[PDB]
Amino acid sequence: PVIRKFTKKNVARAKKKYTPFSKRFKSIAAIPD
DNA sequence: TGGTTTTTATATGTTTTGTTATGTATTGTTTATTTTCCCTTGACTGACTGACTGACTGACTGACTGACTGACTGACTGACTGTATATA
Repeated sequence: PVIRKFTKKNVARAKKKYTPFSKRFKSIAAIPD
């Protein structure tokens, strides 16, 4: 029923992440080398 | 435990509105010069109206005039009173 007011389909979205490394150890002691 | 949905970050697209610099044309600024009729300056012109010359008829003193009024005085008529006259 809805209509998008303007289309982007030839987009090529890149599979790249927004979570930095700062948020996959969660502590100073929690980090490997 | 385990699969699914909802929101968000990044990335891009869309549209409206407002900012700044500029080159060309119009018009203003200053200064010098000539013409136009409005506004001062003034004698001429025409009616005006103050002092001087005429004048005109009502007011108070000159009392006047003349009839009338007021005191005096004699004339006269009525009331008072004596001389007189008559009778017992």
